[PDB]
Amino acid sequence: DTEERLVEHLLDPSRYNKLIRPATNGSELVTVQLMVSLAQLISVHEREQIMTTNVWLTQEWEDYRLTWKPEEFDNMKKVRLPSKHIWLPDVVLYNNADGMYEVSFYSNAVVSYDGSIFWLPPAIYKSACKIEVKHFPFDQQNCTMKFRSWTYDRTEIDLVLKSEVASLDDFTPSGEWDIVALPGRRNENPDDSTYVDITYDFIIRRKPLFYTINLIIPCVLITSLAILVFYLPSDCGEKMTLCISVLLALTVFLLLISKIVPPTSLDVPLVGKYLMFTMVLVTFSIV
Amino acid sequence: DVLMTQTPLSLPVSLGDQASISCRSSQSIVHSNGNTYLEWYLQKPGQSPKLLIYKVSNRFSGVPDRFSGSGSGTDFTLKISRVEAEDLGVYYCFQGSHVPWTFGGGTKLEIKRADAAPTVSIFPPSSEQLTSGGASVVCFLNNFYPKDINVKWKIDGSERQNGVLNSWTDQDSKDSTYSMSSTLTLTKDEYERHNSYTCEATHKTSTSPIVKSFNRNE
Amino acid sequence: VQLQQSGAEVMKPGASVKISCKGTGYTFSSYWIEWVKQRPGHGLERIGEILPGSGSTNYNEKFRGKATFTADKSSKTAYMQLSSLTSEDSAVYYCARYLPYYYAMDYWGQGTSVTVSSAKTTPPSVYPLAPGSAAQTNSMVTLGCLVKGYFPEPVTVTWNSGSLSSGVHTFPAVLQSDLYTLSSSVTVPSSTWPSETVTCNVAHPASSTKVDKKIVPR
Amino acid sequence: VDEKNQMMTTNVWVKQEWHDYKLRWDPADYENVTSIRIPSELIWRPDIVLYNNADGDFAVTHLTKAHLFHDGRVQWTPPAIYKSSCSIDVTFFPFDQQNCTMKFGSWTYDKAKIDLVNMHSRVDQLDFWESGEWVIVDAVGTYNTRKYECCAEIYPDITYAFVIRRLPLFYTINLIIPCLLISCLTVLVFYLPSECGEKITLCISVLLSLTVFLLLITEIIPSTSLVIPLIGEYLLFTMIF
Amino acid sequence: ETRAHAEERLLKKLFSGYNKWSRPVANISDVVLVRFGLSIAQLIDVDEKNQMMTTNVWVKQEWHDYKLRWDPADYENVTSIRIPSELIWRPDIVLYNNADGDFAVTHLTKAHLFHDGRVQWTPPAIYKSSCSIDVTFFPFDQQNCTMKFGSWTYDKAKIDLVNMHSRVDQLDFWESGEWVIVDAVGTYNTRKYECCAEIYPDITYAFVIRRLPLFYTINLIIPCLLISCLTVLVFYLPSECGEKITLCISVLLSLTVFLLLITEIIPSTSLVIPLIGEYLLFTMIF
Ligand SMILES: *[C@@H]1O[C@H](CO)[C@@H](O[C@@H]2O[C@H](CO)[C@@H](O[C@@H]3O[C@H](CO)[C@@H](O)[C@H](O)[C@@H]3O)[C@H](O)[C@H]2NC(C)=O)[C@H](O)[C@H]1NC(C)=O
Ligand SMILES: *[C@@H]1O[C@H](CO)[C@@H](O)[C@H](O)[C@H]1NC(C)=O
Ligand SMILES: *[C@@H]1O[C@H](CO)[C@@H](O)[C@H](O)[C@H]1NC(C)=O
Ligand SMILES: CN1CCC[C@H]1c1cccnc1
Ligand SMILES: CN1CCC[C@H]1c1cccnc1
Ligand code: NA
Repeated sequence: DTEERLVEHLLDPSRYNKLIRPATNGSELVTVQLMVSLAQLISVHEREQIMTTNVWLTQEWEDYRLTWKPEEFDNMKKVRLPSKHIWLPDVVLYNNADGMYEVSFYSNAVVSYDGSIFWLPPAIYKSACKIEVKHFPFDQQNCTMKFRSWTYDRTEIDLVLKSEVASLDDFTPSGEWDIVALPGRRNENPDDSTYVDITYDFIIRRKPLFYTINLIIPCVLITSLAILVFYLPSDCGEKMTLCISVLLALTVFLLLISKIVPPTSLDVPLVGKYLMFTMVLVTFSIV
Repeated sequence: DVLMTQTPLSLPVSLGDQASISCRSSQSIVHSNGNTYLEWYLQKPGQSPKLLIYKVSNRFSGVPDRFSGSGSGTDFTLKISRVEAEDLGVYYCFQGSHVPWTFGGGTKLEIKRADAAPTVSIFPPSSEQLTSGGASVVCFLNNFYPKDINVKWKIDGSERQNGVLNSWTDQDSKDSTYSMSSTLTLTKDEYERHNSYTCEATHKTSTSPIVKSFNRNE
Repeated sequence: VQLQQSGAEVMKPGASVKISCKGTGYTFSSYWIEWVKQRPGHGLERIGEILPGSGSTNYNEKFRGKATFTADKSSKTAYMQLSSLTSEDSAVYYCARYLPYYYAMDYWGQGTSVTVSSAKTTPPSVYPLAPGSAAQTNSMVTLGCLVKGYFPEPVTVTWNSGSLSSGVHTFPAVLQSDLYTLSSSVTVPSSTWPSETVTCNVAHPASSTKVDKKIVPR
Repeated sequence: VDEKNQMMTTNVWVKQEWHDYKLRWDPADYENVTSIRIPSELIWRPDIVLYNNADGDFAVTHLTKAHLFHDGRVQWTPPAIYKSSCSIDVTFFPFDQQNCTMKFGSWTYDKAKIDLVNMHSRVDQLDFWESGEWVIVDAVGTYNTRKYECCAEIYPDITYAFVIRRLPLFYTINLIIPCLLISCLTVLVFYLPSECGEKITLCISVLLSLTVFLLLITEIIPSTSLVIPLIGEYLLFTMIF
Repeated sequence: ETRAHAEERLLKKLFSGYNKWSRPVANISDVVLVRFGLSIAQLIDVDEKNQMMTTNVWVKQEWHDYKLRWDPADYENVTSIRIPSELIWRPDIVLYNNADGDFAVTHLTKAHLFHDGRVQWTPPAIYKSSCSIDVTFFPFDQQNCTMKFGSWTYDKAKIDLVNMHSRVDQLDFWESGEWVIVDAVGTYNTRKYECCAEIYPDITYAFVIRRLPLFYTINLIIPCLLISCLTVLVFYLPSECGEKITLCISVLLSLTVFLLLITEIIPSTSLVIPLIGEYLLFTMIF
């Protein structure tokens, strides 16, 4: 019962407004503490440079017009509220692809009698990160993800990290990929004096055995046939079939390995480079 | 594994002197990003290691400015401006390029001053040990410098090496000297058959070996 | 932040030992925890690191199949199962926090001493060290208080409540056959020894042994 | 069940039953009415979210109507299309058993306010549709409680484990039997005499055919480097030989 | 006395009897100005097969009205306030070159108002334009893509577009790795359609870009250029071995496979023929 009267007292459209953000004493900044929590890295479509993650981002901020006297209301401490009605500092990716920006669920938020708000909606994010594919597959991937309020500059809000590292209490082993460290850092452009943002860096490592067994063994296996054709005697008349077949197989593997690598013309994969070299060698062999 | 070589093993330098230590890698430890991730560690005797330099081109937040480190793509050098009494200990290298990570070999570092005259004293067994039936001759060598010294045991003019226990401590702080004890443990039945037991010490500060002998039957 | 470890541990060779690492004051399940092995002789070598969030583990190529880590997320504790143990691994083990490619190694543990030897319990010993019979009386004289056959470490061998503290010498422990043997020495003027009553005291907390024995001349 | 992405796309009816003291009335006063059907948007609705989502909906988004009885009871039955992510264990391909989990729970309430009590120990299958590829061995429900770093209280959850099997006829008639058949030619080359002079052609043909079958099977298995598929092991073994 | 109370009172005052669909102008005869600009977040994709450029674009629109003005000294020195754009008028700027995509921005972010009556709005958007892909110098190609923004139901007699920057800003560019922007030019134009007697303004943005050749030059053209060096090689091989027809068939089928392969990647356009395609067909004939 008293919960309903509490909600009607707090959520009065005539008394409480949503479009204006709280501030006192000459437009003081409202500190917004956000920290990320990685659920499970679900996929890395390396061909499209898209990383799909499940994220729980927690956000805390102080708000003064929402307070109430806890003594009168049966000594209640915390109350649940909908997100669509109380104001909320927008925090969304920038390097996000797919058009999707905001969170998916719009959860309920916890409100204490002091006025602090602690809110965490879960979401799925599709970030865009460049693939430094040189040591395929024995490599590392450096994916960046940025948070920032697209609507407010550093004049009403100010983002502050809670902890230096992303939390992994609700993590599951991603299977193929294995994480190393999840650093986070607050950037600050002094030239703009308005630009703020939080950047989390994900350094990811690939467990190599799958690709190894699937591609490296057949590749070196068939390319061991390079210097093999010449020990064959010419009188039998069979060099042509073997050599042309080897060249064809190498072309096939080249096309495949070019299909799996993202078309990043910034650099050439090492495996592809070696395979092109041995292709030139085997055509010199055929001539 | 990228093995690491530290040079030298021990570099005794006096208070206020500048000391340089080199730390070389078996391979190149520069990461593809363009930054070489190496760590310097300081351990004090009886305590856990401390930090002075991370990301060599940078410095730790909490360490004074007297420390400095730099180096090329492979050769690395840790430099100290003025040695204080606090910087006593052993240094270490830690590379952060390839998996797995590895440490160095350990670089010993203490203070250096003039030589010293070794004070040698030999102790025969006591009455309580003779009551038990043992024979332990302890030969103390205190307040000497440097560590270049050798202890030789003679029994009736015969060199003895079995039963010799040689221990030595680190450089003391208030006097900057070394100490070394040599214990020879024998049975009481063997103490009553021999005549002369001799502890001899050969040190650079003495042209003649310091001889300390005692006779059983006198 | 703060780190905790287990207490002292002893066990017969061939068995297994599990040591614990407690962490608080930070996000325990967010970054790596690596351990450092330090033999009492020299050097620093690693044993491996784990990520308390996942089961991502790695080991140094020298200690494969020797140790097996285990982490817990609910209770902020990291464990390590130890394989068939030999008397060559009796050393001191550490623990520390680490994060690759960025700021790292800013705190440590307090140190875990593990000792492995075939022994159960031996009380510490009394055996004074009397001067030689044939010796020239000088201005000063060194003293001796020998202790044999005790286990395990540590022991506290001091003089009379610290009355004679200047010039003492406490050596590290060295095996003879299976136990430990130490001695203490100090230089005193010869004009006071035949007059002042001096007695070395031995304190062993692990056995609750408080024994002193007055040293008298011959 | 897309194993290359490790994503299970399922169609589920959710049945939620509860009651409160506010929506009660007296049937003897309103011409003997017992139940009425109203859009769930207007009444309270407990949030039930699944934690194992991957490119899908967190909350059920169709907002169907709900039944109210006279005593205050309320019944709700929305349909949903879920996309979960389960670790596909491909070792006995294709003769495989898959164990995939789905974790449902409340979001902004502890056990001290909302408690989840599973009506049935098993999942209903009365309106199930036979896929033709997958048969359900069993669907077990389990009640658990956990605790997250956010909060002090404990939080309830329900974990459903689907253990299912793959009907092997399609794969065992199209994929494993052709490669097992062409594997009967790796030794046949040695019995062929040299003077005819076509042995190298047989070797090349066999090797490239095995390479093609391996490059084709590397698509349907996941990119999971925890274990190796048995068929991949067999094919690579035959390629080495 | 807090800032929130003053801003709430101001928002209540200036939204009393304001209509949205009323075109806010001092007089009916007077026109409005819409300062216009773009920024590129990232070049998402250029599908030359389907002839579609998908881009991520921040749209900057600047104008002003007379009804949404106030005084800063009456509300504790407030000058800028942010409000949802759905509650105010908004000149519908649409692109005419769409292909199965959003005609207008769909996020409808918030916008800034100043005390003088100035208003600024900056929504993100994902656009899918259509390019006249000219593939002759493949892969060493330059692409000239066009996008065409403008009002929809407003003539030049009421709204007059004015470009802010002659070039497209690139401060928040993301290096795609496949395409580098050579330059981007804006042009103001006016057309006269058949519906109406009035003239309609428009802004044409032309992107001239190049393809990074390093990738395709090491995976598509080097193998075919290599295997093309065998069609003349079969003649020198003597007849008595008996495998020349094998080499010829191998060469011809491999060239056919490479030709069929490249016809996937280049657009199915009949205006011009790819140079590589012509060379490969020439080699097949010979
Ligand atoms: C993954 O990519 C990110 C972004 O490129 C890398 O962050 C960059 O790291 C470098 C080197 O640490 C930073 O340079 C440093 O900048 C500070 C501040 O100006 C300066 O004091 C240092 O001397 C150094 O120049 C650079 O700022 C940073 N980029 C940012 C924060 O935007 C990160 O290193 C990459 N991860 C790996 C493993 O390489
Ligand atoms: C499936 O996994 C669940 C959760 O771990 C487990 O409890 C259950 O035993 C598994 N099913 C089978 C048949 O092993
Ligand atoms: C691109 O096309 C536009 C519109 O016709 C034209 O004006 C411009 O000159 C072209 N760009 C180049 C580099 O030719
Ligand atoms: C209990 N929920 C499960 C994960 C997050 C946590 C939570 C805590 C407070 C408010 N909402 C959600
Ligand atoms: C002037 N607009 C530009 C193209 C179509 C034309 C139009 C015609 C009728 C109604 N609205 C717009
Ligand atoms: Na053929």
